[PDB]
Amino acid sequence: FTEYAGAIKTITSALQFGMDALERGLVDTVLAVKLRHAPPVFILKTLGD
Amino acid sequence: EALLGVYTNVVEFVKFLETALAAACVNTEFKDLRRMIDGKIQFKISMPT
Repeated sequence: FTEYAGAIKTITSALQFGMDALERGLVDTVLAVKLRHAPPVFILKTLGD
Repeated sequence: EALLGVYTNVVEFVKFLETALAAACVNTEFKDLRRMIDGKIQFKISMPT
């Protein structure tokens, strides 16, 4: 029983891993979308006037 | 003629729990440590991606 129930703790923690490494995928790609459309200050400041 | 003398006491010092150095260490009293051979701590660091 302690071999079974210690192997179901492996496969959940191998699969909590799978979802919670995909919530990092949101935060990566959303930040990488912002950096593709973020020109620097010195270019954009004089265009702001 | 019975002669008496003057003795000065040993100047005592603050014990270890009443010094502020024990904020840096965690104190346990292991009664029989001369029987111990080794002691270990085993970390298991899971890593997300």
